[PDB]
Amino acid sequence: HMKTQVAIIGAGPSGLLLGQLLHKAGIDNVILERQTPDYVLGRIRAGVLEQGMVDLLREAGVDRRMARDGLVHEGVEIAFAGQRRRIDLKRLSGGKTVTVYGQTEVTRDLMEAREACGATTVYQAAEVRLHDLQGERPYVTFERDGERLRLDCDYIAGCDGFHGISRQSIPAERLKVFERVYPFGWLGLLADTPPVSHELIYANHPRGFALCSQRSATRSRYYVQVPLSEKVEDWSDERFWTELKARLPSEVAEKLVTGPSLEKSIAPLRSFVVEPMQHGRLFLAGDAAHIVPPTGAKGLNLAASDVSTLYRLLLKAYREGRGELLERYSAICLRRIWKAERFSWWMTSVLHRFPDTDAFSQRIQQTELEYYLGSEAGLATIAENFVGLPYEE
Amino acid sequence: HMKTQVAIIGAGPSGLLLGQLLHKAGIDNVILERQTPDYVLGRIRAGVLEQGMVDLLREAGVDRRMARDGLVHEGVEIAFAGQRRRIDLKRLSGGKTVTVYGQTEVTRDLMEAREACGATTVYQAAEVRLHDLQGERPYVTFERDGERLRLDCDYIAGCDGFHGISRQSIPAERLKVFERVYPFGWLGLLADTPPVSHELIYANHPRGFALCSQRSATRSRYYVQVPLSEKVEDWSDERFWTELKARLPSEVAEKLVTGPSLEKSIAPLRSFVVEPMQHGRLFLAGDAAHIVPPTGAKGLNLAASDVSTLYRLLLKAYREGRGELLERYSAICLRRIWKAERFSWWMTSVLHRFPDTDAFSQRIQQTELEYYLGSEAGLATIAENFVGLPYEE
Ligand SMILES: Cc1cc2nc3c(=O)[nH]c(=O)nc-3n(C[C@H](O)[C@H](O)[C@H](O)COP(=O)(O)OP(=O)(O)OC[C@H]3O[C@@H](n4cnc5c(N)ncnc54)[C@H](O)[C@@H]3O)c2cc1C
Ligand SMILES: Cc1cc2nc3c(=O)[nH]c(=O)nc-3n(C[C@H](O)[C@H](O)[C@H](O)COP(=O)(O)OP(=O)(O)OC[C@H]3O[C@@H](n4cnc5c(N)ncnc54)[C@H](O)[C@@H]3O)c2cc1C
Ligand SMILES: [Br-]
Ligand SMILES: [Br-]
Ligand SMILES: [Br-]
Ligand SMILES: [Br-]
Repeated sequence: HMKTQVAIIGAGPSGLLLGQLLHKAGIDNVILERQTPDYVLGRIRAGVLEQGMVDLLREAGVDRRMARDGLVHEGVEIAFAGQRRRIDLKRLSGGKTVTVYGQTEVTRDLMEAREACGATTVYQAAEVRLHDLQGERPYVTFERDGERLRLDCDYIAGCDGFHGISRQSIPAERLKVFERVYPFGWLGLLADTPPVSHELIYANHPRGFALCSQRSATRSRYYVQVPLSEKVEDWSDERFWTELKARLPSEVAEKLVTGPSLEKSIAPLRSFVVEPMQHGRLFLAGDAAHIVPPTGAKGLNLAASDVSTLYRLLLKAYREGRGELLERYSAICLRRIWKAERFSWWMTSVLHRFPDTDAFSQRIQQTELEYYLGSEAGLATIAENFVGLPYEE
Repeated sequence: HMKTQVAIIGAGPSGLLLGQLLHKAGIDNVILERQTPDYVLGRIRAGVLEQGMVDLLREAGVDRRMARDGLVHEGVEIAFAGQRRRIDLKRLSGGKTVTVYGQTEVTRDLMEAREACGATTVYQAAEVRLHDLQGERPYVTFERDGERLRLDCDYIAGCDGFHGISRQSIPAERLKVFERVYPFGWLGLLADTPPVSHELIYANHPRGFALCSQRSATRSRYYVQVPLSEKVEDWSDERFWTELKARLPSEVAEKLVTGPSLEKSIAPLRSFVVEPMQHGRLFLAGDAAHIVPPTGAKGLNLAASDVSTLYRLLLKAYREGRGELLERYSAICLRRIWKAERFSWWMTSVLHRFPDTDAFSQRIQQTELEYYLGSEAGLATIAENFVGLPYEE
């Protein structure tokens, strides 16, 4: 059998960041990933990092490229009802910012650091199964070139995202699920074009939501809301750019640099929370435990807060012999998760066009934007949520 | 024919306050009321006045009794999820308060002042009809002891509440209606008992909403949410008090002084806005134009802001010959109306038990309370809304 201290299922950002923090702390860990390295690196996903995530990447020793290439944002724009309003995040949050740096780059940075350090990752780990979670000697089985291997461990971190095995390794009756599926998705287009703005632009347009985001001075990420029936094959680059422009202020659409896509995909929008987030020696983190609609840019940032919490409780278990504190993992994480889920639901509700909206709902949506963007107190609630609420001790 | 400057339909608080402000300004006005004086005075309704309304009553010359008998509140309590949280309105609003003084007392105070001044009110004015609204010589017809009379005027103020004739005197195609009907009502009980708290208590309880309010040191007003099917005849005083106690913190229920009811009634909850709020020489004010669910305590307070605006535009029309400014009435009023409607909808949404709520909605409701009551910025948004946003110039 292989033997480690912490088995990690998934080499996405949750599992890589947990693994790097544990490795540097001298806690033995093994990542098992079903896909190949290139497959994982193909996923586009996050653009917007909270300071908590930036700081955890620095703590993991992986922040050199982010420090050169990351973009610090002090504000964000909401466009609605023919108005353009800047939220001064840095003023209204009491001096906090967010950092733009692609999830593909964070993942690459972690993968290069894990390889450099000589820590253990098994890619193409097929048919992962989890065993004996309520014992002192849990273990993982998997297949590698069709040979069945066993990994003995003390603890398992389920970092295997929404359709991982880890959440399905807990008896359903021990969990409560809280879910909302939104009646639209985001059509996303990544292009090697200069961004149309130095800051993000969220647009609530009568034709539907649009977002102007970015990865660098030379790479942009745009989205438009589409119905759930839509197929990415029916959206040429040309059709995408024409619809995006239709949804933006004419002075923004006029200056937009267009170009052929590097990636196009439709992402469903979902809110999902499980409670609790652990079972015996198994702890769930990131998308294995919870999903947010991307309007709030919180999923990778909540994976970061889960991993930080699990990392600090594991430090207590191994360095101080205080393994009983791991009982608190779910309660700590879920306080932060629910407030980020609330903010993500609010952003989704106020910025999108919903089918079968009545006249009162339309006016309430517009009034929500008018009040929140016209009040110092309202603007402060958006800013503190956008930069992220503090990590709990 | 009778002849006046401003015909006022309705001797509720909107029409009485407008009439008293105009009378004192030397603008001739006549109130036509379908009901008798005692009928109007029988309605219990509002407890909570914004400073804007307190100040308009002082401006109308009617504030002596309110000044002796009104109670100034600096805070309010929200009870939810076994927690009790005080909102410090005075701190968080930058020093504003609200005043508790019953609508029956405001109405009585205005009626006594109008009688003392010898201004014109016709009670039991039957079959009010409005004529020639797009001319220079609009008029009103009505019946008094079965005789049909005519009142000539320059302008008509429709202050005749939700089922008045005035909103039905405008062609439907000239109006847009924004409505929401909530799937519950408030069972209210007024009693000559000392209030259980010096401040209001809003309770979100698993059995449903409850509110502890007051009229004086010796008179209290309590509410519980009931389904729309409920009949006031099935709710004895005893049944009311038992359910109210079931919905309150045990330390509050233990100290509650109960007693026989002075009034019990079930009020439906509705959000309603018409746009615009005028047609030719006809201006709608208060419940004739808009309704809010009482969770926000805004209906009488928005009648006050409509009347203030109409009064100031009428001063410009008569004193300065600037009648064209009356064109702005609806736009001014509707900015304030929509933000109060938004806050009333929010309070209603976060404090009540809704039928057929799913698990995500229940957790989002609880998280909304946790976030808003645990953030300085969140608490500031509740406080500034509860005291009322500023009246527009
Ligand atoms: C359009 C979009 C935009 C977003 N923007 C942002 C943003 O700006 N900010 C933000 O904070 N978040 C954002 N997110 C959210 C963020 O990308 C996710 O929350 C993040 O990918 C979660 O990381 P994770 O490591 O928990 O899960 P994943 O990234 O899903 O990684 C899980 C890994 O587990 C592996 N795995 C699965 N099952 C098994 C198995 N049985 N055995 C072994 N391995 C397995 C998978 O192959 C995968 O590599 C966005 C997402 C989308 C789709
Ligand atoms: C349970 C409850 C609690 C509330 N609490 C508060 C609170 O704390 N704070 C707050 O701000 N508001 C509160 N309100 C709202 C407030 O009571 C109303 O907004 C207020 O009554 C509106 O005054 P109004 O003069 O516009 O209309 P009304 O009070 O309805 O007066 C209209 C008048 O017009 C007359 N009329 C009707 N039709 C005709 C006709 N055809 N011809 C002639 N006369 C006619 C009626 O008989 C009536 O006297 C509450 C209401 C309820 C039900
Ligand atoms: Br990316
Ligand atoms: Br997200
Ligand atoms: Br009253
Ligand atoms: Br009200």
